[PDB]
Amino acid sequence: MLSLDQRIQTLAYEELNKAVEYHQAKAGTVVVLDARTGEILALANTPGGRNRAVTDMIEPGAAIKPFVIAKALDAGKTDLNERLNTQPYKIGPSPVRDTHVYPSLDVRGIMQKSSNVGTSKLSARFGAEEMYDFYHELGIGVRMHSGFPGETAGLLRNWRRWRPIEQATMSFGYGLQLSLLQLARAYTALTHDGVLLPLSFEKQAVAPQGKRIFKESTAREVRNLMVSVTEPGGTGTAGAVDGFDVGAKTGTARKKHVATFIGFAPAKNPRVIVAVTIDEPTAHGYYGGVVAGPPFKKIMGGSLNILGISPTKPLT
Repeated sequence: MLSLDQRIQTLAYEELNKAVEYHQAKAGTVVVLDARTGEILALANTPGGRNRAVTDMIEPGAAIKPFVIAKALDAGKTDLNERLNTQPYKIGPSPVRDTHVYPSLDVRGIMQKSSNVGTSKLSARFGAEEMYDFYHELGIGVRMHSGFPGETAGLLRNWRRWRPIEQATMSFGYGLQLSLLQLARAYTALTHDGVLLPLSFEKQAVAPQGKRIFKESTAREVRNLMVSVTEPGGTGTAGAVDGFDVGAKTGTARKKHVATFIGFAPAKNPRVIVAVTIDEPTAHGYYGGVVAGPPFKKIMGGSLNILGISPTKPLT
């Protein structure tokens, strides 16, 4: 039988539409996954021309940063105590900067404040070929074979053509591309304790055999870091869900802007992944947290409710 949950599908499409209209956007997409099995619970596109979750590739922006941070932790290139100099810099003429100047951040801060500088410095501790293989094993550039026509493979440029500035910008999500379904898939490596799942349109009695990408301890620490994104001081507080700890990342691509919000809950033992992108918002903000956060919040909270997941902390 199909994995789609019609209750979540309806909830996803309605909230997506509210957001796209309210922000006077061109389009929008939602993916909802079972965080433990990878089955696809919901897939919503508006307007309903094509399956943009599968056909349209986007630059993930900051939504890629957790994987770089996870890889740096996993390989022992950093730890939870290091404070990195996160002053903006240039490589040749090209700047690498954050929205604010943070003189130093630890890894939690790099996640919480979404530091392009900190993430690029962690990525630079790896060679281009290593980082290329890592992005490829996350599935970037690898077709999903979903069976929808026009399905995209995404874009992963051959590592031999990378300039050093390009490795840096890929680490915070520019210069590589993937569909929203590919991005949601990558997040199963974080929610399923380091094991990337293949995804499925059929119900899974047990989590299928995946592929380990991170140690379990790495994945668990990274999930805890991502909760700071939705707590005060983080960039994605608009995606907080009452009664739950939500690990998330928010991002803004450039096209004009594409606002993205992706997250999972309960963060400690995830049940659901919700990924929202809003194409070309023109009203009431353009950042991922402001535009895609609110629909994420509604779709996640409703999905947890529909699925009978009780809150882990008192409601406020």
